[PDB]
Amino acid sequence: MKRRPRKWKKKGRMRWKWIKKRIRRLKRQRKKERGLI
Amino acid sequence: ARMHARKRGKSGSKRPPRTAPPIWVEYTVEEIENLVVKLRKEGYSTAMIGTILRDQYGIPSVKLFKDPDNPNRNLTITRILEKHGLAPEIPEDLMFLIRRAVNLRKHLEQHPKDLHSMRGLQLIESKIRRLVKYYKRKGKLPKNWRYDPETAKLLVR
Amino acid sequence: TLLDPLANALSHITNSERVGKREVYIKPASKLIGEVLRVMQKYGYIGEFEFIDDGRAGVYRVQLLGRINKAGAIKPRFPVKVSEFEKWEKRFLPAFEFGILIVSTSQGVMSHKEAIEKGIGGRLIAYVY
Amino acid sequence: PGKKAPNGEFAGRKLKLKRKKFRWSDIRYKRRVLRLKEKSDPLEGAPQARGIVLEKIAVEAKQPNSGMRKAVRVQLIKNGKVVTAFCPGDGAIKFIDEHDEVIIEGIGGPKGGSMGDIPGIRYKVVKVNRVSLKELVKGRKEKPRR
RNA sequence: GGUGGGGUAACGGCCCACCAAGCCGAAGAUCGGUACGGGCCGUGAGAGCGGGAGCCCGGAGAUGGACACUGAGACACGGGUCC
RNA sequence: ACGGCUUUUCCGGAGUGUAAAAAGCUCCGGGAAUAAGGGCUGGGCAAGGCCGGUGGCAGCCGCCGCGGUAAUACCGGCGGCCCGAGUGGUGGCCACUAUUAUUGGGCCUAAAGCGGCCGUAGCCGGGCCCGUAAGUCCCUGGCGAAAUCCCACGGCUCAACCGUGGGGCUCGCUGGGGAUACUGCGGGCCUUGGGACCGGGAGAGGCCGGGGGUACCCCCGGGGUAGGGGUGAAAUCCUAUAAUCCCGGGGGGACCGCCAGUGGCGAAGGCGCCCGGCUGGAACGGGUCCGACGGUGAGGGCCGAAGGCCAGGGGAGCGAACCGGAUUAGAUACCCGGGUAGUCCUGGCUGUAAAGGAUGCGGGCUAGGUGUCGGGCGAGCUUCGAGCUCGCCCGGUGCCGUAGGGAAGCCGUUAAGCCCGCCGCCUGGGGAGUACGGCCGCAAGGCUGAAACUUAAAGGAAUUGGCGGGGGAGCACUACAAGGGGUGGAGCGUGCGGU
RNA sequence: GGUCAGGUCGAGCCCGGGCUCCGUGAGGGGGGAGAAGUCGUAACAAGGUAGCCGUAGGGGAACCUACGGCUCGAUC
RNA sequence: UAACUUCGGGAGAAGGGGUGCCUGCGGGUGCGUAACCCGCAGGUCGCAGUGACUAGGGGGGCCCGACUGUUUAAUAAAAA
Repeated sequence: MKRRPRKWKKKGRMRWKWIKKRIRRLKRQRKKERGLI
Repeated sequence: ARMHARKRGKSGSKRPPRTAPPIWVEYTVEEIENLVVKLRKEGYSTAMIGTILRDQYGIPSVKLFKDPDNPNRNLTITRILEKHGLAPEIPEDLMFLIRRAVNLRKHLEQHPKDLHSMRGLQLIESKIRRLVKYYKRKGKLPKNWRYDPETAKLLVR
Repeated sequence: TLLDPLANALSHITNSERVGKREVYIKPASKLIGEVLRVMQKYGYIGEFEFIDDGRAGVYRVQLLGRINKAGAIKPRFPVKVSEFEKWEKRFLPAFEFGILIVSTSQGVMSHKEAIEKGIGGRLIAYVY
Repeated sequence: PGKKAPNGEFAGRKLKLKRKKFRWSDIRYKRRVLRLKEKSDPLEGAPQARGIVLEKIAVEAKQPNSGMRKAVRVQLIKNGKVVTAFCPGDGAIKFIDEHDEVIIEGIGGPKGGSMGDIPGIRYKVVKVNRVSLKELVKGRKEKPRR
């Protein structure tokens, strides 16, 4: 993933590490749904 | 700075501004040429010949003497060797770099995990290729000359 | 590495003038640098300059009089005709006829004023004001 | 952290390539060249459009403001797309009935979008049955039947 | 690309027979998108950016295509044939 | 209001105009007779702090903002301000915008330097001498239609318009002559940049082999009885099959304590026991050697914390997942007792970090002062030490700081100053590092990478105050400590809430 | 000019395969606006267990834990 | 010559053109004008030239079992 250090700041937003984890889970779910595994 | 380490060392020679050989030099041009030939036959490189001449014989530099056979040139160790038919077949710096690259490859084939020495080898090959490019451009090497580690062993030997 | 001895000389002169030095050394020296220094001395921006041999390209010893506001090389060396000098004057000088644009011409190195007087163009190599 | 490059006399190709490459970061130039607005414009690049009123709605005013904003749903004759158009005027909504043809016209918001405290509305009604809504609201003209 | 011809008002792979593997390309080939080109027009102090319907010159088209006759000139907007 | 005056225009006529008409032009009759609207009125931005209506509704608002019963901001009336036969509204282009930056932008903390090196095309390149005129400059022929553009004069009343001359434009092409400073090309001569070599030294630079250091865990034997561990307090757990603890032995797997230091060596990631072998680089001292061999580098190559994956070994101590005990309203955690993968070796893959100096690399210049490491030189001590002290030169590594720079924090010869080069990256915040497509990978994942739509801010430095289950000084019987009497339990008086 | 044969240019129709798109499709996925809902309190002070990056595993949800790293860390 | 894919496959995917006889040349191996095989040009006949004989029809979804294999000799060969 591309680096956006501006998003690591916690002012009015949740942790970027857990956002990244959620996005990766979403990507895996979409790939599984599409059948690409 | 340095080619790869990018350090700014400044140690080197500081030759005074001169146009003629110093008056206290005992030997003449002919004896200087004979000494150069004798040292080359003994088996020293050009740098070692010049160092020995400066140290033991007290000759500051052969480049201070005008060439008797060419009014437009000054004397030089390589020029003396080439006029006596004793110049090296390939340039000495290239020979030294090839020799130590071959030695490093011999070490690395017994120590495959020495990645730092492998990087040193890569730097040596880069220097070799730079010199090969320069000598190819200047015509001091055949146009078909290429550097290959397998064939470099015979050149080293 | 070293690429522009003339630009190095002009930047060194500008820095020394800003810091208030009276004497500068230019190294390495060249005939283009000598011609430029001759033009500046003729126009009164620098004092006496002398060439010194050191077994190398040489050194130039120059005396400054505190009369230079800014001296700089022009890169790329733009070719300029006789009728195109006004835009370069506006680009490199504060007012009309204030400084001098040093131009290398086919008849030698001379200021843009003498180039206009002779009716010849050249290549802009420096500017001093 | 260095002198801006290229600066050489024979580097015009590299300079032009750099300028062309970095001109794509400009959103305005990229949108104009790729015709992105034309690809999604309901009005197809027109300054005004004609349509038929489908229904009348009211919109919340955005915070910190509060109030009803009367709008209509208009189906464009050009392509059948449905948009929402504001009805400027103190009693403009009274003069607009169902199945009435109207002339919608852009709203002068930032860029080309919405304005004021009504986001999501980009158009306003100007003419109703070929009669201007301003004159209808001010009472100088009487609405025809259509 | 060549060797020999045919055809054309003319030179030409334009076409044919034979002989070779050439030609183009990260300095943007091929493919895709858009677009008649220019003199010019709009704007800006200028560099520049944007447009290029009206007038002039040049190019194409006559519902979409393909063909021919006559004539110096057409495969022809107000001549011809077929789909 | 009164008294006058013309007629551009309007109305009616006569000529002239036109192929014929019309318009236009000249003249007569009548008469101020026929002729002003559009936006705006809170700032930006010129214009009212007046009145009447609505009252978070109706509405206005490009942006900031107004409206809640005293609205200069909504509607209306009366005033006014801008332009004016025009004046508003919407879409599009340029300027605004140095927010596309050749002129002429930025990348430490705000958007942005590839995690780091080697190197190919390209771009940029040290000094001198001779030769050619390709680039370059000057002069001179053939061109680049007209209209359009600028100026002067002349003709329609002046003007718009047109004519006569001068110039410009078509970003240029081409035939010749001249010049040689710079670039290009060919030749010659150099050593300053960069390489090669020699000498004495420095260093946790790397690989292999062999010896150790305590510590910790387990097993056996002897001693010795009742607890041990652990926490804020406990509990799970170990213990009578003899635990914790002490002593004599055996076995194993990680790691090299103090010394140790803004110390040292490496491109970076990283690298501390000792000895031997192999091996990379740098600094210093070099009247040594070659002679521009150089810098940066699109594509490409190599190295690359931890973690994860494949195959084979090992597994002491820690310890994701998991089990149990505590705390809590809940506690899928913080705390405690156990524990699989992993952490360790070998052959490979993955190529990711706040991989940070949030600062790419080469060169020249711009006050100093003060530590420390390596080398060299000079002087003085000496137990003659590879020892100590002081000064100077070079190369690394820190702090303070002048000129100057910056929004500031701060940087300041180890620049974030001025100059000469090269590559990479950024163009308001989200959507989004997402969707689609392509490449690599066993997989996890890696690289490339948008739109629709949404938003007026997001972001940085610094100031005053307020707060902290931050740190310090103080003060208080409406705070405590040490004490005296009470209220809260009952009836009643009185004042509240509720009914 | 008819008829029969070849030779060419060749419209139209049919079949198969590429490319540029355009419309829709029950149902799922996240995203953005919404105003005065429910659960807990993750970050800002040492935010009550310092925060954050990389990898990996768990949890209604913010989040929790392990290894390596930075200070964009308070006290000392 | 497609989706997909375990990268091996799917695949002879799908789909399109040709095929006789006669005359004469060229090529490969070969000492050979011995034998076998592979091309080229022209002429010509029929409705049809692998003319008889020999000799796949094909494609797209879904369920089950991975596959080759075995089974109720005498009603079940399958998903068992």
